[PDB]
Order: sequence, then structure tokens, then C-alpha cells
Amino acid sequence: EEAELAYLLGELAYKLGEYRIAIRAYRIALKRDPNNAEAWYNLGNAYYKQGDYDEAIEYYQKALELDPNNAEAWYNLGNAYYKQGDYDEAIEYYQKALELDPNNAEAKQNLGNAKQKQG
Amino acid sequence: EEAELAYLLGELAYKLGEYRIAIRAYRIALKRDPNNAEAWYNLGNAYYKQGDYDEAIEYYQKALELDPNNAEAWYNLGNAYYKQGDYDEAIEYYQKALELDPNNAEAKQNLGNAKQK
Amino acid sequence: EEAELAYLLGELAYKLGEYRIAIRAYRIALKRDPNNAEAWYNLGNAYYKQGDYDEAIEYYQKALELDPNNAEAWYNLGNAYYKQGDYDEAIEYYQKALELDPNNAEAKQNLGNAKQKQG
Repeated sequence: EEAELAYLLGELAYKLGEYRIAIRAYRIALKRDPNNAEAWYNLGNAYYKQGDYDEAIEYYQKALELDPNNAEAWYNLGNAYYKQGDYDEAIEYYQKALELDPNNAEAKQNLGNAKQKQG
Repeated sequence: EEAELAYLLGELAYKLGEYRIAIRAYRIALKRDPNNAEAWYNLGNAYYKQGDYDEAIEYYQKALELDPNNAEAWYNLGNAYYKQGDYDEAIEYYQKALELDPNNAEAKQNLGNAKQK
Repeated sequence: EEAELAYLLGELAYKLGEYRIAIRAYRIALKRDPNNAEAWYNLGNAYYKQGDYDEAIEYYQKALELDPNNAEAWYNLGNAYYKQGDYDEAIEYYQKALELDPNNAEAKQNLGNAKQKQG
């Protein structure tokens, strides 16, 4: 229904790089369905893509409280910490991402980058 | 009104090559308005664009039950059969398309291709 | 809520050059929220982009009754009259546009074009 339409609009907007429109659409989705883990996750991505890492972190966290079994969320949480030079936290979350999804090449590369920093 | 929004979102998604999103949106439109022939037709196109010809066929057929006088639907039904090498069926539907719309070149070209196979 | 969704869809469609979809979406938005000046304005732009200048004019006019302090709207109203050869009206609205936004060099150029077309 309308929340699903809002969600689809946000995804479409996101995929086309219209992050402000994605955010406004995901907000409508979340107003209607506040416990939608995937909407929080995607709102997080939209903020991430705009360089707003603190907001991304907050919404990734919210998504993971609702659904901790989202490997990609753990991974992006890692990235957002990495981009702020919080290498400890990035390492913790990349590792959690890999515990859930050992095949995430990207998380493995970034884990390695983060481990090499820190020092 | 919600059905129209769903439909517009599906068209937008389709036009931009986001077929999965188009399908999900058109399904919401059809849930609200199951007699919308153009939504069935477009759902068909979205599946066609993804290479899922059997599904495309099913939805083209549904669209044509609702609007049998719609030459473009007959034409796309033809194409979907053609892409699966069902040349007999493609010929029947291209011909039906042309019986309704003697112009539209494309169905005429494809009819010729199919007949040659 | 539905009005906002319709509006977001219209914006998204507009930004991507899908003007027919934008028009249909903005119509739904305005049906739900007829006092949205920015929706009237954008419906106007969508019709303008399609070459439907009489419709553009109608919706610009509506937008400006609701928000007269929108300089860019006065300017586009001017353009739409210009494209139909209503040079008097184009001149009046370009002038109004400049009274509100003296830095609109485009409106100044077009004002000059219109003044020339009419002798």
C-alpha cells in the first residue's frame, strides 16, 4: 500500500542518485511503518551517499536493532566509521559483517585497510 | 488515485530500466484496480524486458481479455512468442495485430521474419 | 501524505525528463493539496517543457496568485508568453521578474528580444 509505494519511490530515487528525494520518500514510508528495518537501512544509505556519516550511523544502528541479521548493514556501518577515522569501530563491524557473510569481498578489503591504519 | 500513483511509479521505473521496481509498483496498481488492461500490459512488458517471456505472455493474455481490440498488445504477444521460437503462435498474433491495425510496420516486419522461420 | 508522495513522484519524474509522468503526478498532488504554490509552479514547468504553453501559462498564473514573490515564476510566465508571440504580456512579466530579481540576466536578455519583436 502507500508505505510500500513510498518505499519503492525511495529505492528508485536512490538508484538514480536523487538522494534528497529518496530521503523524503523513505521518511513517508517510515512514518507509516516505523519498524521497517530495510527502510531504516536504506535511509542510512541515502545519507551515506551524501557524506552525512553520523546520520548514516544512527540509521544503520536503528536498522540493526530491528534486524541484526543484515550483513550489509554491519558492513556499511563499518564504512561510515572508517570514513570518520574511527578504525576500531570500523574493524568491529566489518568483522561482524564477515561473521554473517564470509563472502563479502568488499568488507574483507576494507577490514584490511582499517587494520593497516590504526597505526 | 493511489492506483494511479502506483501506475505512474511503475511507468517511471520501467522507463528508467528498473524492472523489479516497475513490477512491484504495477502489482500494487493491479491489486487496487484489477481491471486495468494497461497495467496488465505494462506488467507484461516489464517481464518481457527481463527475458521472462512465459510471464510476459500470461500478462499480455490477461490484458487482451480485458481489451481485445488493442493491436499493440497482440503485437507484443507476437514478439514474446517469437523470442521463444514459437513461430506459429507469433504469426497468428502478428496477423491479429495487423487485422486491427494495418499500419505499424514493426508487426509487418516481424510477421515476415516469423514466416521465414 | 498521499499528496506528498504524488509531489515527490512528480519532482523525480521532472528531474529525469519524464514530463508526462510529472504532469500526471503533480495533478494528483494538487487535487489533494490545491494550496501548494510550488506544485502549481512545477506543473507549469512540466507543461512548458512539453511545449504546452497555454497550460504552462494557466498554472504559472495560479502559482503566482498564491506566491507573488517568486521571481523565477514571473520569468517563466514571460517565456511562455514569448513562445506564443504574446510580446506585450511577456514584457510585463519579464519586468516584474526583474523588479523582484535584478540579477536575472536571462530575463533581461529576453525582455530585449521581446521589445525588438514588437518595434
